[PDB]
Amino acid sequence: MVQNDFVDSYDVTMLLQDDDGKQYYEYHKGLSLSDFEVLYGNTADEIIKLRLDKVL
Amino acid sequence: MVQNDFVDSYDVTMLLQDDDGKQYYEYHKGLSLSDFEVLYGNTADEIIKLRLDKVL
Repeated sequence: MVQNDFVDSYDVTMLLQDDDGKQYYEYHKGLSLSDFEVLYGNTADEIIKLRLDKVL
Repeated sequence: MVQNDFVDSYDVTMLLQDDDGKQYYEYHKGLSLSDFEVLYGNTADEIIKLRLDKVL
């Protein structure tokens, strides 16, 4: 995504696992380190991947 | 045996910015989610990216 539209505040990409073991990816951008701490604390599940990126 | 080639526990890969205005890495294989909280809490600098990845 272009660095003129994806760009406000940090990006958080996370990947977790489900009952079929087939996994679920999502990204969460235009937020901050405190909002990353929400997703990290909300997880309570099979963690597979996690990323954060202070945009631009 | 400790991480020979990623192979132990959680891969953690952070990136923070120096006063020179460029990034430096914090690669840490063989961690856990509690050790990630230590790394994220103790490194304390201008964080630009991070990753966590459960072992292969």
